[PDB]
Amino acid sequence: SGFRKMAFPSGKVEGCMVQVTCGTTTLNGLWLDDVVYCPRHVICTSEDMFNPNYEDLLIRKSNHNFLVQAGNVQLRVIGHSMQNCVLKLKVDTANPKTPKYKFVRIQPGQTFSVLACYNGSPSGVYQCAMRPNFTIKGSFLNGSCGSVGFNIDYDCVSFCYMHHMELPTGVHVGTDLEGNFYGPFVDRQTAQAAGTDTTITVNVLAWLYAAVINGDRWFLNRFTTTLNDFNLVAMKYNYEPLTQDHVDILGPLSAQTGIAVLDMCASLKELLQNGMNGRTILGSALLEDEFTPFDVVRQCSGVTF
Amino acid sequence: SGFRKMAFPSGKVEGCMVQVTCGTTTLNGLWLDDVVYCPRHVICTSEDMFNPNYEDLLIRKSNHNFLVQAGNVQLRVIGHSMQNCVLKLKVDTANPKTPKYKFVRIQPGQTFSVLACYNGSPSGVYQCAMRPNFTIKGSFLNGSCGSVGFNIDYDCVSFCYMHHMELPTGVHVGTDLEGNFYGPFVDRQTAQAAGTDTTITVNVLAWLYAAVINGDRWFLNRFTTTLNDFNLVAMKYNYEPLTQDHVDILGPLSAQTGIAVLDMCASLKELLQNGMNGRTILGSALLEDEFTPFDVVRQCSGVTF
Ligand SMILES: *C(=N)[C@H](C[C@@H]1CCNC1=O)NC(=O)[C@@H]1[C@@H]2[C@H](CN1C(=O)[C@@H](NC(=O)C(F)(F)F)C(C)(C)C)C2(C)C
Ligand SMILES: *C(=N)[C@H](C[C@@H]1CCNC1=O)NC(=O)[C@@H]1[C@@H]2[C@H](CN1C(=O)[C@@H](NC(=O)C(F)(F)F)C(C)(C)C)C2(C)C
Repeated sequence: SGFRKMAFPSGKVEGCMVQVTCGTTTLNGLWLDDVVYCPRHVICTSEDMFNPNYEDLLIRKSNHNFLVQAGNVQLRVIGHSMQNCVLKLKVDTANPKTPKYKFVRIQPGQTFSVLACYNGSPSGVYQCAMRPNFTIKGSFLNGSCGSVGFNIDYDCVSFCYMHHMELPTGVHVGTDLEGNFYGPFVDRQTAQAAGTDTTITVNVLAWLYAAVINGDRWFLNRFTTTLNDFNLVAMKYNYEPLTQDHVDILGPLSAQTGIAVLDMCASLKELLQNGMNGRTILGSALLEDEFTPFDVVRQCSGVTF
Repeated sequence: SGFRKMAFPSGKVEGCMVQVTCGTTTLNGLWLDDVVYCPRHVICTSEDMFNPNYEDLLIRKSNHNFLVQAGNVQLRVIGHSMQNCVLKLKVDTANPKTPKYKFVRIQPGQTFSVLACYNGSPSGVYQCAMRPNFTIKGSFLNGSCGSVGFNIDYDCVSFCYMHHMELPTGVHVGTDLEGNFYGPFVDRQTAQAAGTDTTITVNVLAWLYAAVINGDRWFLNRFTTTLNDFNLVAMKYNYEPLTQDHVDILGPLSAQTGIAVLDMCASLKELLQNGMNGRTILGSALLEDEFTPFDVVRQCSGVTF
């Protein structure tokens, strides 16, 4: 028992982090087989970053302009290219610690772990959600770019995020590992704002099931609701609509606890309309929306990697 | 910017986890150089655990009764002994992934990361505090015993916790790596309860400094207070007394932000007496007490390992 925000073990990703320096700009890179992936703005000077022409900046660079360090070892760059907002540096050494991996593009509402790095070295690991407005609520400082987000499935690391920028509101934006941004953002230092965020309803419901599994049951009420009537209420409180697909992914938790999904929706509806009256759920006074249904099942059943 | 509950990168500890099986009981072990450390109740059957005589149970065991698996490799046990509540199994192979390490005993209020494991394999990592009542608010299931807690300082892993039991209230208790329990607990399945917990005042203050650093400043008031007058108020709200030692460890944050420690205490005192009026600090509606001053400085300055 107990329920914690839990990150994936980071070791498989730690063995892939390197430092990439171009000129005086140093950022983090991801070394998989004989390729280093990193954010393209490693080739920018401070003055270049307001309206960079990355293609032009890259034309002026040769392989040897990129200093790649893996621990105390310099990796020799033997090729380079740009794919959207990522640079790919081919090196003459394959990473012996490369895990089984794939590159995925995740959807809003899905969670992942971030290994925050500086100078190619890990600082810490935490769990995040891709928000419905395509931001993440991270913790990143200057030099963190190239830090990656990932999930693990048994032995396979699915990389889904590479960090690029911070928005004025303290939230973070980045790309998939093919260098395509999540959301309507561009890697230049110009005025950019995220759209209004919304609460990830299916994840709140998952967390209420986690609460039931841990014996925190006070919020269960005696009612049911229709999916339509629930969604009318959720809409007013800036909750995402609950779809049948969401209902289906809640199926395992619903079967395990014997609480129908639409019955949990009735209990959530009451929490939204009436509040919590100074009570907590799993120790929180606010409803939590950064656990997916899969996260809850994994944590409550002890799934390992 | 941004502030998250952050765990240490777990890879150094992942490379030390193994599975230990004795009879039909399987738990996790920590393999450092040529020694595996694990909880002694691996030698218990289900019936033994209500009033085990561990010395007697261990007399009947030979080296070969302990099956140690590191991945797909069986490690040959060549010696065994018991030190308080930990077994030490000498193996004929040194762990090639052993990090630089030490065993420490931490104090209440200090934080650490937990790598939760089952069958010798990692499930996830999260950050915890040793509570003032010597419990931790973890997430652990049957089979998690032998999972460890740790801090990292540059290249050195300080192991401070090994998991043994869950109390009826959903909280967790365990030992240091010399097998001595934190708190007045014993490893037998009998009625045991933790004392009343208390809020870790110096950590709340650290987190309010984190909030200021991130621009969440609304709670700063115009007043100061004496240490004595603060502690009278804290006492009523079940906050630990703030000592001069605590004031001193808050020094770096105080110097960085230019807010005197006793001035932050005046602001905390107002929050305790008046509440938060539906406002949040760093997104939380409750005051957070599981960041130490060192955690805040590390996260806000980008310290790496
Ligand atoms: C790379 N390490 C940093 C990481 C940022 C810095 C503070 N926290 C982070 O996560 N990335 C940048 O500095 C990028 C980089 C130039 C400007 N920039 C920004 O993050 C800026 N943001 C924006 O311009 C905005 F709002 F549009 F997103 C900054 C104002 C410095 C936070 C490039 C090329 C975009
Ligand atoms: C080892 N893997 C488990 C971990 C527990 C099980 C559920 N969550 C956990 O963290 N350890 C145990 O099962 C230990 C083990 C026998 C009994 N036990 C307990 O944790 C029990 N608790 C207590 O007896 C209490 F309250 F005294 F702490 C249990 C009731 C099963 C949770 C031994 C030898 C103590």
